[PDB]
Amino acid sequence: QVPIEIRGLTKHFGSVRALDGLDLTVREGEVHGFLGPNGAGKSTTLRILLGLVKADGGSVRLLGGDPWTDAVDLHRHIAYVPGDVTLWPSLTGGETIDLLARMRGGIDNARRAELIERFGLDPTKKARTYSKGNRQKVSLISALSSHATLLLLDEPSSGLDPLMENVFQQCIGEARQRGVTVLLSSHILAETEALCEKVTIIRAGKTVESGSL
Amino acid sequence: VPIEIRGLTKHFGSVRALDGLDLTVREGEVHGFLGPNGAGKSTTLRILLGLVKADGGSVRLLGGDPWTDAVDLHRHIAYVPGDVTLWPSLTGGETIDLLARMRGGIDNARRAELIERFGLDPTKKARTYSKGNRQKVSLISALSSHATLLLLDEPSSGLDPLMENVFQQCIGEARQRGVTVLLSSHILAETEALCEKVTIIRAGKTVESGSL
Amino acid sequence: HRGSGFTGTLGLLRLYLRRDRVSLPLWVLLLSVPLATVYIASVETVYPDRSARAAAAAAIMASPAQRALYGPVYNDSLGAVGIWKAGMFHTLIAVAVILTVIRHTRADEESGRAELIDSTVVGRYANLTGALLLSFGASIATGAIGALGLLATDVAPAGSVAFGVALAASGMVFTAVAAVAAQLSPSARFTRAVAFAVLGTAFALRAIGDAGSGTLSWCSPLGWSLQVRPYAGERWWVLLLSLATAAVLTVLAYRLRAGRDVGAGLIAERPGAGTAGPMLSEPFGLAWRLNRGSLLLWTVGLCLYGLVMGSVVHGGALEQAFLALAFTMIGMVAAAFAVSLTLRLHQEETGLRAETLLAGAVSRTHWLASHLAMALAGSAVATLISGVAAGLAYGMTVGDVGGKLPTVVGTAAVQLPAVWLLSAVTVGLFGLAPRFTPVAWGVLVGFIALYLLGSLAGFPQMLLNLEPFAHIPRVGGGDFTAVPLLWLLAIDAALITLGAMAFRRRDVR
Ligand SMILES: Nc1ncnc2c1ncn2[C@@H]1O[C@H](COP(=O)(O)OP(=O)(O)OP(=O)(O)O)[C@@H](O)[C@H]1O
Ligand SMILES: Nc1ncnc2c1ncn2[C@@H]1O[C@H](COP(=O)(O)OP(=O)(O)O)[C@@H](O)[C@H]1O
Ligand code: VO4
Ligand SMILES: [Mg+2]
Ligand SMILES: [Mg+2]
Repeated sequence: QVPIEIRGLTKHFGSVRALDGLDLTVREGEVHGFLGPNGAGKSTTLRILLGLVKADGGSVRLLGGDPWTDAVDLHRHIAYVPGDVTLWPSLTGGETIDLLARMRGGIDNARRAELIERFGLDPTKKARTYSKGNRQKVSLISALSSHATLLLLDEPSSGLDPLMENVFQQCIGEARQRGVTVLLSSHILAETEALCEKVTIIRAGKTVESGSL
Repeated sequence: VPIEIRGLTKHFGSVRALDGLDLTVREGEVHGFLGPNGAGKSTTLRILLGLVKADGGSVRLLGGDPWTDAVDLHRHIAYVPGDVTLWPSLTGGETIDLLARMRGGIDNARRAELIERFGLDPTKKARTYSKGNRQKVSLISALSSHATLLLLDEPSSGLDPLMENVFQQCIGEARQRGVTVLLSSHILAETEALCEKVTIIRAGKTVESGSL
Repeated sequence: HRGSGFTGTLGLLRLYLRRDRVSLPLWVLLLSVPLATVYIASVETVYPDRSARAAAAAAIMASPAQRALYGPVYNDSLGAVGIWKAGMFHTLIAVAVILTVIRHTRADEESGRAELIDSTVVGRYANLTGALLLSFGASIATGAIGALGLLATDVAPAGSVAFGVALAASGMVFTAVAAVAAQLSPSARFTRAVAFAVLGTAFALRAIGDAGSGTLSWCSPLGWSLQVRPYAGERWWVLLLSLATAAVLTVLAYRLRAGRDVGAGLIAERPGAGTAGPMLSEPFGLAWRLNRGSLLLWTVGLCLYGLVMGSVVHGGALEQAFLALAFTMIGMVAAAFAVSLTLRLHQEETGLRAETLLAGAVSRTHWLASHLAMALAGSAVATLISGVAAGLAYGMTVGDVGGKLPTVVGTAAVQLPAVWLLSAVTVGLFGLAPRFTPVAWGVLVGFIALYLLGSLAGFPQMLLNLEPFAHIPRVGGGDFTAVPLLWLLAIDAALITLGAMAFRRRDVR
């Protein structure tokens, strides 16, 4: 009943202190904001959660298991939207969606067509011809249309015009209805107010303030 | 008039990339450039730099055709790409002053102030940047040159609400001293407080362009 | 004012030249120094008599199989006999210049640096001219050093200059081919494949022509280097044939660059499919989809080459000797194939596409053994198909195909451990020092050098054991112990397991 619970995390990248005692707690059904300045530790934490980086201390309990040792049984319920989206230049836009969603929980054909219709993507075009805004709709549609009880979105609306970033807000608001925990790491302080409550702010690896809005 | 696009068109394959555009920028004014996610904005920016070859219409940049005078007009133009990629091996300072040497000009008094104001750390290998400090490299290398026409593609992407404010302040100072800017934003909070006489393109052709 | 399409060439040249300051001196020296110090040097000890070289020169012109690989011998003079085995450098220099040109033009332009560069005051043809200047300079330097070295020996002075100029011209002919081929597709791999298909065709035509009448050896950029005929009466004018071609090719390359839209090539892309078929739902399926074209091309090329080396072989103590030497080259080429397939792991990771995959139901072994399995399977299939083709051709040209086919298939198959050892080395490097993964190529080249220059230079039989190609047994009659095969397979397994265990405890950054 607690998807994320981090206590005293720490991580050194050599001579750089990326994290110095971060505290975070999500409560199974809330859209948790994750704010912070540039160079604070907002991805590094997401990469520690997914098991791509080894923590130097503290305790992490993602969905009830270690993110590093149980990094397979837990990833059948997690959808990840990278900060900088990179795709395969030879695969079509409509094949990347199915390929990515077929390694996570599994795609939902009822929602895939609906999301392609309401985002206005073109699913028959090589992925090296996408204009940085349709390159993000691929990740967004592949993540929103899946069986996942936790979304680790990382700056999800980078490169979206003022109407698609309202369609995305509506989609998140509708996805949260059917009990889907969300962790939203963003810089635009206009979508966090509309979506998120109980925000947490980090400055230099340490949480400075937390709580509801 | 630095920009005089008067009917530009471009087809890549069968994809109607650009179907008749009517941009017009004048001297010493900031000029927004808005539209949805397929309009043809980055393609117009590339065409103005002589990097995509227009397949029709008339383009006129600073008084000469962009394609044939592409080497001569680049002494007055600074470009900030939408997708910023840097040399992995080089450092921040090495990248900045290499791009300055290649363009044949910098302003060190402004460069040092920009580095201290954006908070960039000039001594880190470029591969160890958090993409927000990787946009700052392009911003510092463009705002500190002697160019008199900035083609900013999507500058404030990956910048927290403080460096975004610093960027707005720097653009204001730049416009005070004669620089002309053509800015594509997708953020309607900087367009309102920065520029006037915006231009909106829907499918390749302008739909509404005029004073804010 | 004062603007030409070439403005900014010197700066681009000076930052291309500092990109590779450890590779260029090494491979310029490696193809020039061991001409007067190894090849010519070791002819006064193997053939230490005026009448002894006559027998060797007679045993070459009377065996098509041997002179298919190296070329003919036109007299018994010391220079002609000594430099005979050095007629392989015309292909290595071509490989080097092709790789350099593509690496500097298309490899970085595809990665997104063309927009960063061209938005500055650089000219349009600054990049192409920088790369061509670099490659032409390298192919001049190697030839000049080789000629200067050969001029210090007791051989005739005209022949040394002739060979130096021939090496330089063969280096220049294929730089233009690489420049033209880099303007074709927006993918570096396809451009390399097109550039190397031409070199493979040239080598095949050279071999077919020189194993017979010889009139077909005039239709290939290689061959115009052997008909200069150093130390046998020089045909100077044929150099024009190698110089009037590059100028025709280069002036085409620039033309293709005239209107090209930096980032593209010649043919616009085509729409694909909207849905993934029930095969692309796994790391294995995705890995196979990325590697269809490479496997098909490599298999077809190796089959076509084997179909020629198995036909010129017979116009038993020499047949076995030649068929055990014509397959070492196939082993080296297949090792290059294995390394190029295995480096796709490093290409994926450095492109931030490993995180997107490992943030799912994929462990850091079901992903590794999706490119490793392809590297171990494609090379084996290519080598076995080439062996079958060569054996079938040899049996057909003898008269019975049911007897020699098993022997030739075994001879081709016993190369596999020394082909998989290079994949093992690359995977072991990816897991300890990921940044230093592309040095595997260097290792491979080292082995090749130690195979060619090792025995001739008189190295002790303990520094010559440090390569796997020297340990492979002989199939046919005796001389088969199968002990080195077990040791090589054990070494492959140890390297692979160390590389896999060192990847499971690491940060994917
Ligand atoms: N290299 C290319 N080849 C073919 N089609 C392309 C290429 N680049 C872009 N396109 C297509 O042509 C049009 C041009 O897109 P463009 O780059 O102008 O979009 P954009 O307005 O920059 O998007 P965004 O505003 O989100 O950055 C789009 O339909 C795009 O998919
Ligand atoms: N590979 C790395 N090498 C060095 N420092 C790194 C590396 N990865 C991350 N860091 C450091 O981690 C800190 C936080 O990075 P990140 O989480 O991306 O920042 P942000 O909070 O802006 O998202 C920064 O100080 C950054 O330099
Ligand atoms: O450096 V960032 O806060 O754009 O991940
Ligand atoms: Mg980040
Ligand atoms: Mg754009």
